[PDB]
Amino acid sequence: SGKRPIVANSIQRRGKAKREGGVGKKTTGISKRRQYPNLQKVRVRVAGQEITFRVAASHIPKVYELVERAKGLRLEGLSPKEIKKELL
Amino acid sequence: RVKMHVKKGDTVLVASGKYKGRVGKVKEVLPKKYAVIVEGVNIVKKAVRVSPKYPQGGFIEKEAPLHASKVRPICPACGKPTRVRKKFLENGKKIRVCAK
Amino acid sequence: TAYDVILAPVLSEKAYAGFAEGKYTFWVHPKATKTEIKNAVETAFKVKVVKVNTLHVRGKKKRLGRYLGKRPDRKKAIVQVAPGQKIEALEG
Amino acid sequence: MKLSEVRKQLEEARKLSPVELEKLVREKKRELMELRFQASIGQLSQNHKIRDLKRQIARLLT
RNA sequence: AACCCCCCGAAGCCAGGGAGCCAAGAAAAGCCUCUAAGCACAACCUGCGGGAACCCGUACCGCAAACCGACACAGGUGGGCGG
RNA sequence: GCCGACCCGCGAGGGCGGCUGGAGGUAAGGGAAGUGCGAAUGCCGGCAUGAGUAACGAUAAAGAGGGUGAGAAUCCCUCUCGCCGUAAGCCCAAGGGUUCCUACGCAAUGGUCGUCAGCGUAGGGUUAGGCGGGACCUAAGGUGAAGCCGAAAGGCGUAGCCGAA
RNA sequence: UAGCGGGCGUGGAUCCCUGGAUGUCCGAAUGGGGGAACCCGGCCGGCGGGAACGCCGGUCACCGCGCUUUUUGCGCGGGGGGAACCUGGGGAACUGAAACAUCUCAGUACCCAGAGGAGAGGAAAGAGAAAUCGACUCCCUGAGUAGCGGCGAGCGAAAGGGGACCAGCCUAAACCGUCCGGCUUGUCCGGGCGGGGUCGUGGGGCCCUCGGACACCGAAUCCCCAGCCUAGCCGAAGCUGUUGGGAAGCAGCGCCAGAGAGGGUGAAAGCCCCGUAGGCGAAAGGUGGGGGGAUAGGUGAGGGUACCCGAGUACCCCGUGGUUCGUGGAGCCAUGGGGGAAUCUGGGCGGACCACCGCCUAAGGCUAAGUACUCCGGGUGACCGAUAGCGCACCAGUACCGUGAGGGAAA
Ligand SMILES: [Mg+2]
Ligand SMILES: [Mg+2]
Ligand SMILES: [Mg+2]
Ligand SMILES: [Mg+2]
Ligand SMILES: [Mg+2]
Ligand SMILES: [Mg+2]
Ligand SMILES: [Mg+2]
Ligand SMILES: [Mg+2]
Ligand SMILES: [Mg+2]
Ligand SMILES: [Mg+2]
Ligand SMILES: [Mg+2]
Ligand SMILES: [Mg+2]
Ligand SMILES: [Mg+2]
Ligand SMILES: [Mg+2]
Ligand SMILES: [Mg+2]
Ligand SMILES: [Mg+2]
Ligand SMILES: [Mg+2]
Ligand SMILES: [Mg+2]
Ligand SMILES: [Mg+2]
Ligand SMILES: [Mg+2]
Ligand SMILES: [Mg+2]
Ligand SMILES: [Mg+2]
Ligand SMILES: [Mg+2]
Ligand SMILES: [Mg+2]
Ligand SMILES: [Mg+2]
Ligand SMILES: [Mg+2]
Ligand SMILES: [Mg+2]
Ligand SMILES: [Mg+2]
Ligand SMILES: [Mg+2]
Ligand SMILES: [Mg+2]
Ligand SMILES: [Mg+2]
Ligand SMILES: [Mg+2]
Ligand SMILES: [Mg+2]
Ligand SMILES: [Mg+2]
Ligand SMILES: [Mg+2]
Ligand SMILES: [Mg+2]
Ligand SMILES: [Mg+2]
Ligand SMILES: [Mg+2]
Ligand SMILES: [Mg+2]
Ligand SMILES: [Mg+2]
Ligand SMILES: [Mg+2]
Ligand SMILES: [Mg+2]
Ligand SMILES: [Mg+2]
Ligand SMILES: [Mg+2]
Ligand SMILES: [Mg+2]
Ligand SMILES: [Mg+2]
Ligand SMILES: [Mg+2]
Ligand SMILES: [Mg+2]
Ligand SMILES: [Mg+2]
Ligand SMILES: [Mg+2]
Ligand SMILES: [Mg+2]
Ligand SMILES: [Mg+2]
Ligand SMILES: [Mg+2]
Ligand SMILES: [Mg+2]
Ligand SMILES: [Mg+2]
Ligand SMILES: [Mg+2]
Ligand SMILES: [Mg+2]
Ligand SMILES: [Mg+2]
Ligand SMILES: [Mg+2]
Ligand SMILES: [Mg+2]
Ligand SMILES: [Mg+2]
Ligand SMILES: [Mg+2]
Ligand SMILES: [Mg+2]
Ligand SMILES: [Mg+2]
Ligand SMILES: [Mg+2]
Ligand SMILES: [Mg+2]
Ligand SMILES: [Mg+2]
Ligand SMILES: [Mg+2]
Ligand SMILES: [Mg+2]
Ligand SMILES: [Mg+2]
Ligand SMILES: [Mg+2]
Ligand SMILES: [Mg+2]
Ligand SMILES: [Mg+2]
Ligand SMILES: [Mg+2]
Ligand SMILES: [Mg+2]
Ligand SMILES: [Mg+2]
Ligand SMILES: [Mg+2]
Ligand SMILES: [Mg+2]
Ligand SMILES: [Mg+2]
Ligand SMILES: [Mg+2]
Ligand SMILES: [Mg+2]
Ligand SMILES: [Mg+2]
Ligand SMILES: [Mg+2]
Ligand SMILES: [Mg+2]
Ligand SMILES: [Mg+2]
Ligand SMILES: [Mg+2]
Ligand SMILES: [Mg+2]
Ligand SMILES: [Mg+2]
Ligand SMILES: [Mg+2]
Ligand SMILES: [Mg+2]
Ligand SMILES: [Mg+2]
Ligand SMILES: [Mg+2]
Ligand SMILES: [Mg+2]
Ligand SMILES: [Mg+2]
Ligand SMILES: [Mg+2]
Repeated sequence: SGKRPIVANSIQRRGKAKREGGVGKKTTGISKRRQYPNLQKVRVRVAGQEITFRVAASHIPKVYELVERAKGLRLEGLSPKEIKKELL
Repeated sequence: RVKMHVKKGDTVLVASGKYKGRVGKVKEVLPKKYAVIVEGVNIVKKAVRVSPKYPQGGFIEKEAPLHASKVRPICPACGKPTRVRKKFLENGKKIRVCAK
Repeated sequence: TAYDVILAPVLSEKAYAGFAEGKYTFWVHPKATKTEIKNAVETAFKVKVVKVNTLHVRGKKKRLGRYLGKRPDRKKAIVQVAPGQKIEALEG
Repeated sequence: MKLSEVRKQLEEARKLSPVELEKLVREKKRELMELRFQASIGQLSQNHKIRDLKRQIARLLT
């Protein structure tokens, strides 16, 4: 799947196998296929509650940066899912 | 609506066919069919009657409705096209030159 | 909204059969409870009903020309009026 | 013509009024029922008494 | 009207009966009981009295001429009684 | 549209006459095309042939008197005869959906006939605290707050809810 | 839609337009359930003698956003439908190549989500060779050109030129004031609101020096109007013979024409009827910058300063997509994986690469018109005339056929 700071769907794009030189010609065997977001869970503290985070390895940082933004954010009163909604 | 036309309960000449010439009070106008009734076409219904009630019901040569177009309205000068003229308040129908 | 549950009386040897006893049967409205046919005929013929009985009358299917029909459905209720009481209104 | 007359008099039902919009209706309906009983037995009805009543009531119901 | 004797007699009833066996044989509510919160002028329980008790089905066919088989089709159709 | 033994044309055609028909038609000269059918086991419809032929659907089986009626092998009644009788009798459930009962009726339906009918027209007819089901329970299963997963559509799924012979 | 039985209309009925009312039950279907049109409830009122029973009025689904003291709450919104058009996500095969695999069919068929009277796109990190152009979309052309291609079959641009339409805007960041909370109380840090700022002849912040108010510009928002839409109304001029069942035919003498389109009337009618030409009309609803008005907004020159100018982004490499581009010398745009900057001595592009020259300012958003379609209304046809034309001129998506998706007449 995709969402989070991330914002990256899995796209589908074809993998085309070739047989060849480069320096005599270069030929084939094409065929479609799915290509995924490296994407991981990010457990993290944030007020009360451990809030977690399906996200692209590429963007692990943005989460941490966004934990920071929230120190300067008013929240408590039991909000585990809701906290996450609040982030950004 | 729209179904309206030439005349109504009043007096009329018949420039028709069988009764070409004859003049008479239109005892009937039915617009759904477009047909008036004077005393022109009045043909014979051999028929006893349709409904059993009232034993006998008439061979009556009753008045066969007319194509509302074969009759014309009429005044001092007989048989005129109708004009519509507006008074000071309403709509009264002057004739080829006369009125009423 | 009360002279609405009662529709009209049913007229049939069999209907009459039970006038003699305490039993007035009539066409009610199809969505009527027995609890309502009661307070209905009660406030309508100024009697007390001790007993209501009901049944639907699946409507027969008539026809005409090619055009194939279907008569509307109904619901006789039959009321058992407190002992002695009667409804002259119906006893013609 | 039946309109003008009744309806005017019908807000004239304003001594007590909605209460009477109502009271009247109730009476109007009993009539309808009495009327369609007469209707069904045959030997006591002449038609439009019915229509006319139903419509009193649609107007009354206003 | 009589409506009484005698005999046979179940696979049904008493039923959650008994015995043996191995392949080891539903759940949940009703019902009973225990207490918690809450109440103990309530509330439960038993008797009696008075009252209240809706909605839908209920015709008819149903081993077939009324169901499934284009047909009043020698086919097909679960359960009970079957002297 | 029908008929012609006439006229013109090499011919496809055109003309003329008679009868039917009863409200449209469209010169000369040009234009444009859904433009000519005998065949496609062609498509639709009609009507033939086989042929008054095969069949009339269980070999349980008939007969007579009387009645009804325009009309009865075929409907009603009576007597005799035959067949079923762990059924070809009787009560449930399913499916069917007015086929139930009356009254009138026979065009078609009925493999013949029909006065009869399961057929046409009309009127009636189905009554429940206690039978069955719902204002009860749960089964497989289904659905499904949470939760998990999936490009979208969606998948899985706790509690609960639905689900019964 | 005749009939039986009764009524209503110049005290303007029927009927037509506009607004309102009522509007069972099901259906997004939403109190709960469910085998759609049925069943069962909680709460607050009401009805019956009415506690038990029943009915009546109201109200109670779920999600998202905002506000609120966790919460309970309160408001605004969403859900479903739509002939075709449109956009995004996904996406074939027959077939062609006279086999076939690349390639083709085709980003087509279809499935899915969304949009709407359209949708998209849209104010250059552009074009590409002219020190030129100047958003976007559409048509003509360029051009079957440039190219792509088992250089097979095939595929196939752009710039420019001629047209239609015409329009440009808001922000992020620096910087200032503020309020809130986090805390290591700091000239801070973060979040929210306000101001300020919006560009490529680079621009803005801040700091200096100067003339701007009464300058004028001005909507895509709002207000009024016109006009238009939804009922209508006025409208010219003919009569007599005559054959005929019937004139409108034939005959005689007339007339009208801003009207000799068309239809009907017993056959063949400018003058009989309905129309036609021309012209008039809206209380009500809809539409409406076309005209007017108003508001939001907007607009200066020099110098210094080097504070800011959209980050997992540019950029590079790996894997792919788009493009005329099929790995090709393969850029450009886009992006799944890895590494990973700078803020105008910044960056991107001009088909590897480098140097030069020149163009443009990415990583936020919005924008009418020109365009597409046709369920709907109307107009017209060298369009059909009942085996045609829609499957349906007729009671047809019916009868009938299929468990069902679905098929589908006749007349
Ligand atoms: Mg951990
Ligand atoms: Mg990385
Ligand atoms: Mg005439
Ligand atoms: Mg029948
Ligand atoms: Mg008791
Ligand atoms: Mg029964
Ligand atoms: Mg059988
Ligand atoms: Mg059958
Ligand atoms: Mg038989
Ligand atoms: Mg068997
Ligand atoms: Mg036995
Ligand atoms: Mg001829
Ligand atoms: Mg012609
Ligand atoms: Mg020509
Ligand atoms: Mg052809
Ligand atoms: Mg042809
Ligand atoms: Mg041929
Ligand atoms: Mg053959
Ligand atoms: Mg023969
Ligand atoms: Mg023989
Ligand atoms: Mg024989
Ligand atoms: Mg036999
Ligand atoms: Mg034998
Ligand atoms: Mg015999
Ligand atoms: Mg006799
Ligand atoms: Mg006789
Ligand atoms: Mg006799
Ligand atoms: Mg047996
Ligand atoms: Mg029948
Ligand atoms: Mg019976
Ligand atoms: Mg017969
Ligand atoms: Mg026969
Ligand atoms: Mg037969
Ligand atoms: Mg008889
Ligand atoms: Mg007879
Ligand atoms: Mg008989
Ligand atoms: Mg009892
Ligand atoms: Mg209830
Ligand atoms: Mg889980
Ligand atoms: Mg349950
Ligand atoms: Mg309202
Ligand atoms: Mg509803
Ligand atoms: Mg519901
Ligand atoms: Mg209740
Ligand atoms: Mg209540
Ligand atoms: Mg009391
Ligand atoms: Mg609410
Ligand atoms: Mg406060
Ligand atoms: Mg929608
Ligand atoms: Mg399209
Ligand atoms: Mg091929
Ligand atoms: Mg080939
Ligand atoms: Mg070929
Ligand atoms: Mg697509
Ligand atoms: Mg929309
Ligand atoms: Mg448009
Ligand atoms: Mg647009
Ligand atoms: Mg857009
Ligand atoms: Mg810009
Ligand atoms: Mg751009
Ligand atoms: Mg210039
Ligand atoms: Mg080759
Ligand atoms: Mg292509
Ligand atoms: Mg134009
Ligand atoms: Mg144009
Ligand atoms: Mg601002
Ligand atoms: Mg700052
Ligand atoms: Mg500040
Ligand atoms: Mg202050
Ligand atoms: Mg501002
Ligand atoms: Mg001032
Ligand atoms: Mg202005
Ligand atoms: Mg003259
Ligand atoms: Mg004419
Ligand atoms: Mg007017
Ligand atoms: Mg006007
Ligand atoms: Mg405009
Ligand atoms: Mg001004
Ligand atoms: Mg200003
Ligand atoms: Mg300077
Ligand atoms: Mg990257
Ligand atoms: Mg690059
Ligand atoms: Mg490519
Ligand atoms: Mg490529
Ligand atoms: Mg290649
Ligand atoms: Mg380059
Ligand atoms: Mg990338
Ligand atoms: Mg270059
Ligand atoms: Mg250089
Ligand atoms: Mg149209
Ligand atoms: Mg049209
Ligand atoms: Mg047809
Ligand atoms: Mg035909
Ligand atoms: Mg049609
Ligand atoms: Mg069938």
